[PDB]
Amino acid sequence: GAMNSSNYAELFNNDIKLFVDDTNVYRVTVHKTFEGNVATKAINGCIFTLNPKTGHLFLKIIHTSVWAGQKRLSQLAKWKTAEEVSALVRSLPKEEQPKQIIVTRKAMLDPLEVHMLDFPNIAIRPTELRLPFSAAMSIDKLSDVVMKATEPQMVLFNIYDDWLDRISSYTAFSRLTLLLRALKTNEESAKMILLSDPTITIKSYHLWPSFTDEQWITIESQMRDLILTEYGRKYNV
Amino acid sequence: MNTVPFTSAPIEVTIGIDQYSFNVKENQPFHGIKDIPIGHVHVIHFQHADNSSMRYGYWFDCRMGNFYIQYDPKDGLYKMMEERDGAKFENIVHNFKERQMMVSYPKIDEDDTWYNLTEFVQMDKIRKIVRKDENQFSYVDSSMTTVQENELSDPAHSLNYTVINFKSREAIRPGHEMEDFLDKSYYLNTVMLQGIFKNSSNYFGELQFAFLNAMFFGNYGSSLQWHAMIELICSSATVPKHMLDKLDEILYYQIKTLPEQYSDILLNERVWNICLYSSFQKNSLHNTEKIMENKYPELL
Repeated sequence: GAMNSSNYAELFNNDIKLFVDDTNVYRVTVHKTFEGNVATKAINGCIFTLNPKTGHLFLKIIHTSVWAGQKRLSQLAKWKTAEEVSALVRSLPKEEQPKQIIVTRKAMLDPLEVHMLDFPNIAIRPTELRLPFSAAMSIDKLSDVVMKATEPQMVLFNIYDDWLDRISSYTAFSRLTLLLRALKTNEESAKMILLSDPTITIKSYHLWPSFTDEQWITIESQMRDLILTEYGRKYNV
Repeated sequence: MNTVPFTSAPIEVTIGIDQYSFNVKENQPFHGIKDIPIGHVHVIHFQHADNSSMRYGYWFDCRMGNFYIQYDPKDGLYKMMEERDGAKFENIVHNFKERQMMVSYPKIDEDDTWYNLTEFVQMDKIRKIVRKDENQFSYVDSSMTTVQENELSDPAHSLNYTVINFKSREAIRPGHEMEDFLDKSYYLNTVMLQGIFKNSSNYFGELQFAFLNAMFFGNYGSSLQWHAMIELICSSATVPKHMLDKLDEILYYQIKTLPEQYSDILLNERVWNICLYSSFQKNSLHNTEKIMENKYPELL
């Protein structure tokens, strides 16, 4: 069934599963034409496919060339997603193929279902959580690699850097989703919080600063404060 | 003109023949239905005054033999049976008619309704959906489940409709995932018409037989089947012109004939709104759409 607050700990059991977020697959800028009409221009996008237990991220880069001469691109984007996720599963050795795939948007169920027909024992699931995976392009290193790509390309990352050496998956996922929720609500403030201190660096093989344990507490508190603030502004409360 | 005599009517029952029906009182001297038009299938069906559950009935064709009804006080239902002794049967039938204990199949001469609802239904096909090969007629009731239903318990009592499933390998060619799911032309025309049904008439025949089982017995899996077959056509961009015209006719008479008070369970809101308003064939069912709107604009 759908994934929600009740069955949240299932993400950290030993059943391999992946989240797929398609929100950054089909990205456009909207602009005016010489004649005064609106046109779009597509930029490179990415499928965000993430094992929430291990942090392994399969960042499939969607090169603008995919869209060339295609109609109904928003609808195609969902099938192209599903095609690429399916090929990702086929590429994995049997014992690594997921038992579940949780799609963050319900419109992905049928496209993925159809593309996964060869995998009847992989359960495709929706979720009721409002996960912030759309802010993934707010992670500087992920947006850089997407925007620089000149062809389709899969780039593998651990989205937890080395956190699991010291915390659990559950705590690692909660940090991840708090960082991304903040980036999503106020990117500028969020990034300020993360880099304000020049003496805390990002390792070349990491995405996030090398905070100590105490510095992460202060960070996480600052991110929570940011999120609560923005909420009263939006709603006047 | 053919006759289906009844031995007796021991229990108070509502008897239907095709779209007609008559109330019969316990031990009323009712002894058959006469003047049944040759050339079509027919269905006799029953609903006991004391159990408005389990509507049941028998598909038959009088060209395939002499059939009569007989109440079984052990199994508790009216059973269809074949009389092989042709002389003993004309005898029974003539005597009952002389004593005028038989109702006449009440066909208005202007009325093509039954023809229209059974145009493509052929007894030989029914007997492949309802497998009971020692009898030339087929029994169906309210509660019989379909082969598709069973997969998701007794096979001898199943309705072996052709399984249609839009999210199956059968329906979807590898490499044409998106194409085939959005445009079911290949599933309809190659897989189902050319492959399984062979022609449009057997397809339309199963579709009409499913509609009738839903209407007459409230058989839920038949309704599921009738709706699937409609949707398969409406969701194909490429359908022969002759199939579309005939479909609009088929559905028109089915919608026309449905009891008005049953439209809530027999009509699937999604399929109908998708077929009539969203599908490739939105503009190809002019009569079905006109009658649906003027009779059930609520469902839409």
